[PDB]
Amino acid sequence: AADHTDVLIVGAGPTGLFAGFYVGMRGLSFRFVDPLPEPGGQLTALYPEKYIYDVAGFPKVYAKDLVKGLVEQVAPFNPVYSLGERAETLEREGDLFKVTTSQGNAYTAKAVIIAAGVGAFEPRRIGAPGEREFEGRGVYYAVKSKAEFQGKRVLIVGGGDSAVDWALNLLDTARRITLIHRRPQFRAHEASVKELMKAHEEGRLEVLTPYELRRVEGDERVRWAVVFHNQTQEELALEVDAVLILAGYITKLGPLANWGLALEKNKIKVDTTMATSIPGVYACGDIVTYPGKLPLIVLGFGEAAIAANHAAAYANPALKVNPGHSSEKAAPGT
Amino acid sequence: ADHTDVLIVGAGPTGLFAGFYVGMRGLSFRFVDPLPEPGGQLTALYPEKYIYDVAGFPKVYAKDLVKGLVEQVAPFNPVYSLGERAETLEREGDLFKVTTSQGNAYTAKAVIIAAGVGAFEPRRIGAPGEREFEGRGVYYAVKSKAEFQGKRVLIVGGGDSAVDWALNLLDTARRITLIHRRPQFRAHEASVKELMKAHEEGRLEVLTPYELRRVEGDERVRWAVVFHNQTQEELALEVDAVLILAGYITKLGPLANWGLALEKNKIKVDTTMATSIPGVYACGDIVTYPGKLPLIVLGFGEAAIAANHAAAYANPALKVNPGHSSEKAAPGT
Ligand SMILES: Cc1cc2nc3c(=O)[nH]c(=O)nc-3n(C[C@H](O)[C@H](O)[C@H](O)COP(=O)(O)OP(=O)(O)OC[C@H]3O[C@@H](n4cnc5c(N)ncnc54)[C@H](O)[C@@H]3O)c2cc1C
Ligand SMILES: Cc1cc2nc3c(=O)[nH]c(=O)nc-3n(C[C@H](O)[C@H](O)[C@H](O)COP(=O)(O)OP(=O)(O)OC[C@H]3O[C@@H](n4cnc5c(N)ncnc54)[C@H](O)[C@@H]3O)c2cc1C
Repeated sequence: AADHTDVLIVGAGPTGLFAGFYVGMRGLSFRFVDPLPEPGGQLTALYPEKYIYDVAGFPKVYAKDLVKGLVEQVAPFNPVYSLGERAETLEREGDLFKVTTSQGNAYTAKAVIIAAGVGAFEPRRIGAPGEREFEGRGVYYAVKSKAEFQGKRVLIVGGGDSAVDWALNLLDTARRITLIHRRPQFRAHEASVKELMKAHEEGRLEVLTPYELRRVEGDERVRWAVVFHNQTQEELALEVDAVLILAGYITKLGPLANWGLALEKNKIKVDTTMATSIPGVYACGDIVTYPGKLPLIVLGFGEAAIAANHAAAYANPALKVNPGHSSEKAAPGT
Repeated sequence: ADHTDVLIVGAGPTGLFAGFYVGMRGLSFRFVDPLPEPGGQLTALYPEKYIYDVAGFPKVYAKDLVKGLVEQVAPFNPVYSLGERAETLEREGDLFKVTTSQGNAYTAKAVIIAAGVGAFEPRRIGAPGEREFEGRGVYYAVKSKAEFQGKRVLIVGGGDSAVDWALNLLDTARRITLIHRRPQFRAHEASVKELMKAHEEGRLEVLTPYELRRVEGDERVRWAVVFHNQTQEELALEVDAVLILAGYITKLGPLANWGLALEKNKIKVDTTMATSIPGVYACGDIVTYPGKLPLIVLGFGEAAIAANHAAAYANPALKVNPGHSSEKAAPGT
């Protein structure tokens, strides 16, 4: 896979999404690359269920709903979402930039916007014997396709908003679902939770709390999983074909430290036009640093607007940086 | 009271958000703006239009974004000192003193300048008698309908404001005469059609392209002279009121006398949004730096930076970084 776009954006968190929106507003093509399986960054991975109060114009808005808003806002420009992939290398070849992903893919772009946040997200492991051994052979950390779980007996581990959703989404395809969580309350939206417990009572699936994963067993592939009551230590052996670990994602500075960027305390140094030390490469959001920089969504959006328009002008010299009043233009997409 | 921790010049979108954040840091604040309502350019210039590049809003009417910001600021009991313009900015020890066009004097520990492109003020025609009878028959806004109940009114202007009020006073005034210096009105198309319908029905006089020559009166307005700006033909109209709704203009004005380091009428700021004067921060269209763009979304970011740094300036016990709002109590309680 070597697709090309005018601009490639590292990170599909809130700032990356808005940057993509503006790149789209300037008439350019753009691709989002992020190891997280969906858009939203920290909002989606760490607190989708919580209200945010300091985003301009929203007296109150759920992190999950803000993401939905941003996704819908970028949609008219038909973005290319290359999620589930981490940007490993950033190289310049002639008039283009080449980025190779953790999936072996090689995308190119005329300009690059780095909205990497505090680092690349990756599934957190449970640490149970057999978990690591059977990864790829019955142990999963993401659902790439529901067919992968067709007629399968599945054990889902997790208590976050993501585990709740996948348990429900799979009732549609899995033979049997069993979900364990270390405590009674889930950190997911109340409605979704009520929907899950309803399915439990209906016998559509099985929810066990407070339970944790002791170990995964198999031969050539997963055959069983042993879970345990974290208080009484009583164990339960479940016959399963797959173990879907959805215990959240964690961040690591990662690859971006190897791109030859001017950094300061693991943050990307930028001037006021959001340009990094490398020409044609811009940044915005939690990943940048400058005097007065605050790790806030509201500032991240403003930084994205700046990065996107300067990157746009860099990728297409026929464009001025200032975009003009959106209110005086045709609705996005036309 | 007369004092607040921070005084914010301008109640536009960036001023409002800056106010919100100062509030979030537990400080008192006051907005000073000649406009009677908050909103700045969105309120004064394009309230009915959809905005598409405000983060998180696939589309939002300018007027609605303003009401969202006002509701967002509300819980921190803002002091809305609207209807007055900041004329002077002085510092006495550890206080900043601001006197307004209304003779008032306000004080604060820190100031945020969110002046946009200048102070808004109704556009004047410049006709003899216009300024003379202002407040005695000549108006630049509609306080209420009863103000024009049963009166003969000459309305001047060709935008949404002039057209809407001419239509909205038809059942209030004894007679309305609407004039505009251009042949065509430039208000919403639906409004223009309604105006033409009312005119065709004989509900009011509409004269274009006409202008105000002069306003006459004794202790109040009694007559007005208007003229066709092509044929130069004049017409004397017997009226009890002259309602001028010809739009707004902005004036850098007093801001050029505050001692701030400017650059082409714009306030120079560093990345923390501090101006050349310690204790004075700025944000929005009024500031300048490489890469600055006249966008609302960027103005909000600049306002967050100025509000938090201004707050730390007013209360040195506060850390500039406010921390996550989502991990604190909802605004207000
Ligand atoms: C619990 C919590 C509560 C918060 N509450 C608030 C609040 O109320 N208000 C507020 O303003 N802020 C809040 N924040 C901060 C806010 O979440 C961040 O400011 C915001 O997420 C930054 O957005 P971003 O797009 O810059 O980066 P992020 O959302 O962090 O997204 C960066 C993305 O880029 C990806 N990425 C990184 N490196 C690579 C690579 N090499 N290749 C590909 N992809 C990569 C990541 O996987 C990630 O998805 C909170 C944070 C937390 C943890
Ligand atoms: C999608 C989009 C569409 C846009 N469309 C338009 C458009 O159609 N037309 C347009 O003109 N702009 C447009 N803009 C620009 C936008 O309106 C401005 O960027 C924004 O209004 C700036 O906000 P502000 O708070 O900095 O200042 P402003 O909204 O200009 O507000 C400044 C306020 O401070 C007050 N003030 C100034 N000096 C003083 C003083 N000395 N004492 C007291 N009060 C004072 C003013 O009276 C005013 O109310 C658009 C922007 C975007 C992102």
